[PDB]
Amino acid sequence: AQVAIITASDSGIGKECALLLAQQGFDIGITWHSDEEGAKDTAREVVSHGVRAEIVQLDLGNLPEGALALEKLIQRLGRIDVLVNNAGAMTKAPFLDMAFDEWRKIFTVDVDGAFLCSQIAARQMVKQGQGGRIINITSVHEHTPLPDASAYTAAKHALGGLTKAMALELVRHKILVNAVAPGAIATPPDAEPSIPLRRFGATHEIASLVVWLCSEGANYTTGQSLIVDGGFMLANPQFNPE
Amino acid sequence: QVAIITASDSGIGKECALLLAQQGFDIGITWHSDEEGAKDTAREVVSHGVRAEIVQLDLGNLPEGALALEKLIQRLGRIDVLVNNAGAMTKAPFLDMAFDEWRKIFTVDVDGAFLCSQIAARQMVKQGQGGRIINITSVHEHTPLPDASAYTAAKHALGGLTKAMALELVRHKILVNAVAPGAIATPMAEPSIPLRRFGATHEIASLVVWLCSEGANYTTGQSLIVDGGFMLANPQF
Amino acid sequence: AQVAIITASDSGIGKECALLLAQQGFDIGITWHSDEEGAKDTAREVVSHGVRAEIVQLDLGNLPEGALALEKLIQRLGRIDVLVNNAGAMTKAPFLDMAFDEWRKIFTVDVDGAFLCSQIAARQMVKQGQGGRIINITSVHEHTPLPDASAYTAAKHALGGLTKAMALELVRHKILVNAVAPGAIATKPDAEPSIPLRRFGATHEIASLVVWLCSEGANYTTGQSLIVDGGFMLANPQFNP
Amino acid sequence: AQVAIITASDSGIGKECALLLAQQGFDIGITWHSDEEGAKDTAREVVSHGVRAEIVQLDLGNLPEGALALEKLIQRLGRIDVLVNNAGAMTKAPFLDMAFDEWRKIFTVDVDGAFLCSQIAARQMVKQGQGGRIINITSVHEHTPLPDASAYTAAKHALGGLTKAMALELVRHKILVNAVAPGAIATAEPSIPLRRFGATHEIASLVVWLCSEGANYTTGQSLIVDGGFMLANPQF
Ligand SMILES: [Ca+2]
Ligand SMILES: [Ca+2]
Ligand SMILES: [Ca+2]
Ligand SMILES: [Ca+2]
Repeated sequence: AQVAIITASDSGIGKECALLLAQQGFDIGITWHSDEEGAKDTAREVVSHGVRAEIVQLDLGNLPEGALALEKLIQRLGRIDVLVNNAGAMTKAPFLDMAFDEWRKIFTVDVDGAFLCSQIAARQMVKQGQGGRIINITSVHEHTPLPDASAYTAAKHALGGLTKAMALELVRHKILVNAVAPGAIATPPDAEPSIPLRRFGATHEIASLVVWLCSEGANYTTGQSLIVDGGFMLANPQFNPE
Repeated sequence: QVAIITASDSGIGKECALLLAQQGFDIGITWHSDEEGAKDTAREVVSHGVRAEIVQLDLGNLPEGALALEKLIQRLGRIDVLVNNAGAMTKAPFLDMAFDEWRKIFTVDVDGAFLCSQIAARQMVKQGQGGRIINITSVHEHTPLPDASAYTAAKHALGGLTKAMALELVRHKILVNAVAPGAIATPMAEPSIPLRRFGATHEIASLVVWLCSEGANYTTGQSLIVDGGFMLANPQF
Repeated sequence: AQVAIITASDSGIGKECALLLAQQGFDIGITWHSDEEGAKDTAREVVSHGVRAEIVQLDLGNLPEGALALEKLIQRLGRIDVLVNNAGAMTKAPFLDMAFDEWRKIFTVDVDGAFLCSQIAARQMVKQGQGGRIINITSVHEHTPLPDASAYTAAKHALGGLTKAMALELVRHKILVNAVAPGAIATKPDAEPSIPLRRFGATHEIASLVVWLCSEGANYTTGQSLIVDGGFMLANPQFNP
Repeated sequence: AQVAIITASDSGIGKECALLLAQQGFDIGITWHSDEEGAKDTAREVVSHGVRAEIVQLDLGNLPEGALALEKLIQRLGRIDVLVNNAGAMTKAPFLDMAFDEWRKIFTVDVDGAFLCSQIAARQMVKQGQGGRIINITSVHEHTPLPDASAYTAAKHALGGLTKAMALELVRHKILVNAVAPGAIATAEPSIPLRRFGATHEIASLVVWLCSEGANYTTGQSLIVDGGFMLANPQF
């Protein structure tokens, strides 16, 4: 089979990517930071689709050595064709008060892990000589700021820039690199008038685009940030309800 | 369900019609050029067990020419998907371009999509079941050509209309996006492009199909660029 | 003296660009599509700064022939160094109901005028061989939509595209082409909580940037859309007034 | 006088910002991470304009403690009205071979410094209650990649995001936050549409404009000064 690895997987977007790719016949790897039972839970659901599931701890508290877990996971699965760098929870902190270690921790978890995992995956894809795909889950805040989450905004921008740089630098290896940039996604209702579509997105509505990016139809798409946001990016003071 | 491709061609238009026919959409086609290509596409659509209906929609006769889309919607019974396909690129140096040439490029490249989108959106509102409008633009929605100022300006216009329709039609659950191709190989190495080849028509049509899927229900107001890395390239590349 | 021409001038941004450029030593041309008396008042104020002012009518209801008034104005000023294509009033019309003639009229007034004026100015700049500047007044709606003004949004996008295309195509002539994209401008503090800076902009706050774009300091700037908007573009659904 | 401080100053854009703001009558603070002699040359030229010049080392190899040099510089000048976070040199490393230490060094020098300096300046501006300006010198690579400088590209994007976040978060204090994004600056070229490198004064001139009252409605933007670099696609 092709092999897809979802890094920093969670019960939301990351789990939904794992399951939809398992249903497409990919063997799946999962990395986890602290939530081993959630990773084991997803792995059991993946195995129910008749593909392989392998998990490993990738400790974002112990970079860069901690990232060598992905090498071991690739060795166990035999190859890698797809890396999906899933986004962790949003950490907020007021700009004026934010401790330097909190600024650094948000970059460590939200960019540095994706950097190290992307480099390991890309080195394996070059070794195989069969191309590959790297898909970074970012946010609308790759593009437009939060008013109370400056580190989170800056790190999403950083992962956007890394996405473009990897796309250009790795294109020669036929490694396609893109971001999927979610808006406000419900992780299980009243209308949400602040969003043009007037609801939160579903995890499936992000994972579906990841699946398309893993299809042969996506073979001309690289260097892009594909925004799935219910119109969040269209909102401005002439729309925003008072 | 019904998908209509306006200003269809033997490239992206045909491949959208065929992939949507295979998802079980009845197909409408309008043509401004290559009627025989539209008829060939309709014959191949019918081989997939769905309906194919075609009309001329003459972009040299706007606005009255656009009423052909009302006739096509009447014949197919409804519309769920509109794909506004893009015509050929016309180049013309800026300093000496005739005003009529400038206006003709806006007529063909945005006025047609405007009128088709209004007719489709009215029908989708009447149905009450939402809909999808997909505008085929260009990388030149975003970045210029050095010798095609009218084409560039009209692609940008269609990108702005995409955003405006997306926001204005959103409470009717009509999702509006652009697919922005780079250099595509059509019936009608490239070291300059990072992937070092032209795109295939199926690599545009594939994304149009995804935008017609339930998985795309949260996607609106966007311009999805399918360009082999064209947008990444600069004088440092 | 260098010459700056402000096309489709008004008592707002266009007037303030004329007055601030007169104060930087530019002879001024003004074209008017509306408000003839305002154009004459601007001219009288410009001449107080010790430079020339010339005005013509340029009727956007008579394109293309009406644009030839700009050739007469350039002749009368002897040269052109700067063209400022000023933006007219925004027209709102619902998308589903909009008449096709309404759609086309917005493109005529908001893109086609700037196209023909830019061609005439660029031809003269090329013949002079001394470079030039074309500055298009667009809008934040070059970039983000209105909810009820699809034609205005599309036409501002079009003028943004034309800005980039002219910048690339005219670069060998050292003709620098940019857009200044205003937000909500008064034509005050804490009166507008929907905007992050909590007020409308002043005409001076647009014209000041136009003045900078006409300075030698701006000689490396081309192809850009410089947004002056009190943070309008930042006001996503998570902005709290 | 109003006070402008140039952080991570150099003999190019940083010096020219200091000189052109001194001409407008700003007292000047200079921090240096490299080229101490250049910071002293800048100060010498600044005082010719009849304003104060104060210099400190701000060591980006010693963060976060090193950033407290900016608190000392503000104390010496009495206030701050303008912070210009100047950009250091571009560092390249191939993506597949890049060490984690190289990635981290580039984020330390190209983002973390600007973050800590911006926080210190913004706190002072809030304490004063008189508004202020923060101007980040980024790059065209805030927007478009290098093909062989992925860390530099990511870090410039990061600083672009921080610029937007600070613009929105600090707006109630009337602290205006923008980036100036240079192309290729000299400190004929047929790869660049205008066929030359930019001059340091063609960047500093825009920074001076952003420090004027006419710029009082500009916040959250990245103003690209690049000779058309961004327009040059595979069709140029
Ligand atoms: Ca379970
Ligand atoms: Ca016929
Ligand atoms: Ca000149
Ligand atoms: Ca102040």
